[PDB]
Amino acid sequence: EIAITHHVKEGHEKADPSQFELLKVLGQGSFGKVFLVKKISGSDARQLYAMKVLKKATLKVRDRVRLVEVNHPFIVKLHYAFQTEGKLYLILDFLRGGDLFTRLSKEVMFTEEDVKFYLAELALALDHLHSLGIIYRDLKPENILLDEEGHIKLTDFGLSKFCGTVEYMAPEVVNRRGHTQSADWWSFGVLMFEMLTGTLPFQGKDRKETMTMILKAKLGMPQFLSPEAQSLLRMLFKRNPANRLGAGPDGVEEIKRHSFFSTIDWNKLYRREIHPPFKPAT
Amino acid sequence: EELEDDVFQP
Ligand SMILES: C[C@@H]1O[C@@H](Oc2c(-c3ccc(O)c(O)c3)oc3cc(O)cc(O)c3c2=O)[C@H](O)[C@H](O)[C@H]1O
Repeated sequence: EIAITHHVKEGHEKADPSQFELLKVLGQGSFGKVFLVKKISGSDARQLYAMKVLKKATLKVRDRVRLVEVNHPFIVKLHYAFQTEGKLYLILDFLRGGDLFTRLSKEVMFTEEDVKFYLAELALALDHLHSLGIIYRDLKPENILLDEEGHIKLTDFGLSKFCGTVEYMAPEVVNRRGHTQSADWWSFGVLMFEMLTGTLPFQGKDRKETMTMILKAKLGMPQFLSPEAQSLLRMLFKRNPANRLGAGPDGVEEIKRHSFFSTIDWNKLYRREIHPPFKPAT
Repeated sequence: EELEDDVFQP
């Protein structure tokens, strides 16, 4: 089954099926049957929202560690999530022409230039969520979508099939001894390894072997990677969170300054003025 | 922890 971890706001109230009304039901391809709905009550009243009605899904509601609400360019958000009549209702941002990053990953290979773009946008998104009080623990390519123009859309909610995907979990999470937002920047590195190498840095036949690798393995640096990418992976794949890039006070700035992202104008990127490497069909 | 902070080999 699917496990949706909803990082709700403090004070944000639950929703009911009657509180929204259906305008169109469409197929967003891999998003499946998406119901387009508009709210009747609250601040969001009159807002179009995608609705997914899932039958085999478990809702965990983790509050944010922690005012002005804002739409980040590279994040889609779960606004409401209610289990009614044995069905899980998810009210999310409408992502017209959206697709899965896992689709592109299988069909085409990315240059390091391609990985820079998507990872740069993902880092902005991840830091925005960290600034919102959300620690991901299990950030994974399944949590990464793409909009109609090709820009990254990170889910602000967890998606797992604490059920998470061990392969993307930092040592301190795996240890079940404590973690901070720095655990997510390790996973960022795991993503980078898989994007750039096509394989996972830590993978065994079972979760115990995969866990052991995370905790104890010594990895050969793929030498086809650029020196900048090698350095970033070396600095993000540090088992002591205090020695990890992105664990200091400036957070993502430690990563945004790394030589690998030296070609990114992070201001242009946020303004969606850097054009994505692959453009979805339209 | 008490683990090899560096994961990639030297
Ligand atoms: C909760 C997900 O809903 C549907 O896909 C959507 C996803 C999605 C997300 C991550 C994935 O790994 C993935 O396979 C799909 O994301 C959405 C985000 C939105 O803002 C609005 C949506 O309607 C979907 C949206 O409809 C699909 O039915 C998917 O199988 C299911 O897991």
